[PDB]
Amino acid sequence: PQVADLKAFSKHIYNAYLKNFNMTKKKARSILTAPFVIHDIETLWQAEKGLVWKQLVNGLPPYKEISVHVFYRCQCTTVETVRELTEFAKSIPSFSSLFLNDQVTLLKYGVHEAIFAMLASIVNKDGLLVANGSGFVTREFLRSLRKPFSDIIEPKFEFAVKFNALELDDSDLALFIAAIILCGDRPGLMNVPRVEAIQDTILRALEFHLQANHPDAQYLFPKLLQKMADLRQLVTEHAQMMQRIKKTETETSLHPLLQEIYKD
Ligand SMILES: Cc1cc(SCc2sc(-c3ccc(C(F)(F)F)cc3)nc2C)ccc1OCC(=O)O
Ligand SMILES: CCCCCCCO[C@@H]1O[C@H](CO)[C@@H](O)[C@H](O)[C@H]1O
Ligand SMILES: CCCCCCCO[C@@H]1O[C@H](CO)[C@@H](O)[C@H](O)[C@H]1O
Repeated sequence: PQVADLKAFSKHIYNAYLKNFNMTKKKARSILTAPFVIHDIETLWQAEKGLVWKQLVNGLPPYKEISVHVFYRCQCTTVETVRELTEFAKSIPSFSSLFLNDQVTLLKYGVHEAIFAMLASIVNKDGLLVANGSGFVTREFLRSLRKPFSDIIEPKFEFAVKFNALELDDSDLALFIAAIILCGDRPGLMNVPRVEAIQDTILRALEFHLQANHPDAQYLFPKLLQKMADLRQLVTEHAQMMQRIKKTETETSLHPLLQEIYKD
């Protein structure tokens, strides 16, 4: 029953993944191998005028400085990805079967881990794609921002480069992300056994998918479990840096949805 049942299960989640995420790793890698390079104030200014963003510039807070503007651009991209992760989750029948409060709990504590995991898809050692792959913001430019804003993004690059060395494709990622969302460990969950059961099914689907898709990649599955653990620490460290900013930079605002996610 299992292997055939789980291949169908995997196929469905892969389809949900393709349906709800505009930028695939496949699409991203092709571009990363002709986007407009953002590497300083002038080119970002030109990008804001030239490129097509999902969130219009006039919708963002009034311009103060480059570091804070980038910080707001990060929030915009995050909120957009959270929107897609929500529809991705809702496109998974077992997820949508959960009570709505549990759905919210899983998304609340899950999306940032998933975002940092998916972030690698549009990242190389030199920078990351923005504006639907129309732009490419350099890693050095992001390093050049003033404290505390420069230190937030660099750890995500470090994780991504190691993560991309595993060479997962979109079919692997769909299951990997699904396993991050449907996680029985989240605080305040109502029906833990049910979520743990779904999570187990996804992980069994993944281990079989990896054997079929990556037959010669030894220890690939336990390595990915470790990355799931690593992502929890990355998010923990991220939340601390975000907290530092709210305290020290009282002038800067936080998007209301993100306020709710960080409410604790
Ligand atoms: C401050 C912060 C940094 C990250 S790191 C990963 C990144 S970096 C980036 C980016 C986009 C656009 C630009 C450009 F285009 F403005 F340069 C630069 C950077 N979007 C993402 C997703 C994630 C989340 C963050 O805050 C929101 C939150 O915690 O919910
Ligand atoms: C099934 C629809 C009706 C659900 C009604 C119960 C809602 O409970 C609330 O769920 C939230 C997590 O989503 C928690 O943050 C709140 O603390 C909790 O009180
Ligand atoms: C839209 C999907 C992602 C939403 C993530 C934001 C979750 O916020 C939480 O919503 C719960 C019910 O409103 C509240 O009980 C919690 O206190 C709050 O922290």
